[PDB]
Amino acid sequence: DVQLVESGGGVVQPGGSLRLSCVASGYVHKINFYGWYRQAPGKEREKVAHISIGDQTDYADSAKGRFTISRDESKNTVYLQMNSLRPEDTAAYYCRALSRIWPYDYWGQGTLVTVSS
Amino acid sequence: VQLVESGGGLVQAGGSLRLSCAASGSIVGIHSVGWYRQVPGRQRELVATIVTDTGTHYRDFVKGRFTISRDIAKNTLYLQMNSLQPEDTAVYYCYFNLIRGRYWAQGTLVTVSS
Amino acid sequence: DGGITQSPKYLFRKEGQNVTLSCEQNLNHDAMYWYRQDPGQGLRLIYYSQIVNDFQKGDIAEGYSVSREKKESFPLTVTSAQKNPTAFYLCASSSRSSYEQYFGPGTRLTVTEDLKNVFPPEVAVFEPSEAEISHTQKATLVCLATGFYPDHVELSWWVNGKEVHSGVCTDPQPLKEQPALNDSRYSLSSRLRVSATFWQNPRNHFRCQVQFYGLSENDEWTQDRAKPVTQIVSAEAWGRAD
Amino acid sequence: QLLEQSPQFLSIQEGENLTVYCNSSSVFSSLQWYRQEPGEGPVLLVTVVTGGEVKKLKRLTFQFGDARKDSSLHITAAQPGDTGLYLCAGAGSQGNLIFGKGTKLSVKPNIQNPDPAVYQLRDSKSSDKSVCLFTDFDSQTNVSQSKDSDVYITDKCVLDMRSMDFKSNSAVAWSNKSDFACANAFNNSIIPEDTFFPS
Ligand SMILES: *[C@@H]1O[C@H](CO)[C@@H](O[C@@H]2O[C@H](CO)[C@@H](O[C@@H]3O[C@H](CO)[C@@H](O)[C@H](O)[C@@H]3O)[C@H](O)[C@H]2NC(C)=O)[C@H](O)[C@H]1NC(C)=O
Ligand SMILES: *[C@@H]1O[C@H](CO[C@@H]2O[C@@H](C)[C@@H](O)[C@@H](O)[C@@H]2O)[C@@H](O[C@@H]2O[C@H](CO)[C@@H](O)[C@H](O)[C@H]2NC(C)=O)[C@H](O)[C@H]1NC(C)=O
Ligand SMILES: *[C@@H]1O[C@H](CO)[C@@H](O[C@@H]2O[C@H](CO)[C@@H](O)[C@H](O)[C@H]2NC(C)=O)[C@H](O)[C@H]1NC(C)=O
Repeated sequence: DVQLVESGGGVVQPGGSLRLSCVASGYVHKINFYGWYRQAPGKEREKVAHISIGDQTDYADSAKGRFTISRDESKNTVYLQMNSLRPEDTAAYYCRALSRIWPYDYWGQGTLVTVSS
Repeated sequence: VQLVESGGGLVQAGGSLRLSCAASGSIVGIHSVGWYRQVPGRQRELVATIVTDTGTHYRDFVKGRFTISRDIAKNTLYLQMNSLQPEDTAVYYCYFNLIRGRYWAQGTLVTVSS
Repeated sequence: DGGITQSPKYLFRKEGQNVTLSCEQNLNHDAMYWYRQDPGQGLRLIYYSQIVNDFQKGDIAEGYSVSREKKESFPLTVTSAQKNPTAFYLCASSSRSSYEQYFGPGTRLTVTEDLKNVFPPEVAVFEPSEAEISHTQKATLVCLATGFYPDHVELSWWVNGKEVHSGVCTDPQPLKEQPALNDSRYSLSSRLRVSATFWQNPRNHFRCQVQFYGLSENDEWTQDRAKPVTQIVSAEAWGRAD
Repeated sequence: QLLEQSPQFLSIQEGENLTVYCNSSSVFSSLQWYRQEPGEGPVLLVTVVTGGEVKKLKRLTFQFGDARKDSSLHITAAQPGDTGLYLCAGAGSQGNLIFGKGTKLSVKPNIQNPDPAVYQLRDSKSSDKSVCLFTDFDSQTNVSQSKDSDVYITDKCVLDMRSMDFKSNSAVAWSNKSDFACANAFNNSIIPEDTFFPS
């Protein structure tokens, strides 16, 4: 329906910078707002952040002011520009794409970010 | 009101034609007058159009290339086609969209050969 | 599909209340099977029961129970506060000799966390554009059912008091406003466009009701505005000329 | 033991042909097929048994593998009714049927005479939301969500307003009062450049 293969991801030593692209294909005139979540060994999906189309941007407790999500209408890659790591932060980051028409969510394959010291 | 298209035919690729379209009825309706085209085993899709609120607009790949225009009387509407490619071969239609709905034309067959 | 019945069509409750979903089948078939099919996915089979007192697990199944006694009944029951069951509940029978399964008409269940958040939908009938009337000579009223949760409403439209299905388009599924939330409230719109000639005839009452399926009796209700029992809501307008 | 059904999605236009396919490694006895249109459950379309067999049951023609390995379900001339989620299945691993992920077909309609317009709808009752209709345009227009969060726009449904044999694509968006007018509703979509917005 749409289908968002995420991009980029592995392995990074603390304070390092990674840039999750999510590359959204598909019909993606639907999609409300895109977001990243993450879901770690131990837990349920915590939200990470969001950006909606048209450009704002919440975030979400965790890394609030230090991941900046951004996104590029051109390539419908939505980017998660995670300029700052700590080991707290190794989680499978998945991007999400949430529309109010149905089904309301899609979701995508997922990526690991792994932070090793 | 009723549109009477003219001016179809075959060309060889590289060609020049110009599709043209008489009219009757409201020139004090208008609103936009576009060609669209019917590629067999396709539905229709827009090729040209000239709006009264905006300029002219093109699309398909048949930009850089054909040209819509239309006359001070709005009693005629023509679609140059320059540098035909054989890709183009199709029944072109024209529509003149007014206030009291769109009316359309019968169409005229173009052939654009290899 | 077959002649198999499961009811009721929708069901609702707060979280941490058990409930049983009933299935009975009038054709004799031996394997029974129930389906959650989460939105815009495929089916998972939760439990089947091949024949009677035999029951064995499905692909999913942690967190519910079904007991079998009889070949003509199958109880699915959910045991709450699980992984937040709600999905669309579908039962299936077969006579096991090829496995060709027919299935129920189905049970939507919604479990809400809270219980305040439930409301029934407003709705409104938006009377058509004199522009779309002039330029298409059809005439679309839209009925805007907004507001309501859960997503279980059935919107039909009844003009001069007999229900139509002709050029009515109901969004199939409802728009979840505020998706990022759960327990968001939904709206659904549906279109009914009749001819122009017909919305101009001041005789007709279209109107557009939407079942709303909702709070039972013996939930509690302490808040301060109506308590949202199943109820119907409509909106309605006349045609008007021009 | 899993069947994979591929496509994951297919669109195609009214009257064209298409095909889906369903495949696995390991033969199955039987393969069956079901169309499941949302909140009715999966209605059996036919059940094929023998190798290379073909049934045709109306538009659908369905054909089982020669070593009964995959099966294909071609429909000739789709119609709106052909819309919906086509799942395959087959015999289980003790008897419990195994579904493919199932191909959502979407057939869209052949609107001929497209006339895209949005128009504003509005009431003389109470509700304070004013919703503008974008209609009749062609089935390749994709009507994007807004980047105001107090629009909301709906998704294209088609209507079948029979007896004129007119089918017609729509969506409606509304936004919360805001103080919004029509134009800008569908400022984020790529809309047709002949869309008649009215004064
Ligand atoms: C879509 O796919 C189908 C089937 O996979 C294609 O169908 C087959 O196409 C051929 C060529 O048109 C047909 O042969 C014809 O057969 C008869 C003899 O029975 C003869 O009178 C004709 O002159 C011609 O040779 C074959 O029968 C046909 N089968 C069907 C289902 O009609 C098909 O052409 C594709 N259809 C469209 C409309 O895209
Ligand atoms: C409308 O969109 C479809 C689907 O395309 C994708 O989603 C869109 C909202 C937009 O983001 C596209 O750029 C996306 O790729 C368009 O169909 C595409 O058309 C081209 C050219 O014919 C084709 O090669 C692609 O494979 C198409 N994808 C599919 C799934 O059909 C469609 O033509 C668009 N229409 C317009 C006019 O915008
Ligand atoms: C519904 O069923 C569930 C599960 O059987 C109930 O939870 C159990 O209650 C029994 C009897 O009191 C306990 O011995 C179990 O330990 C509980 N099991 C679990 C998994 O929690 C629940 O009490 C029932 N709820 C209602 C509202 O009737």
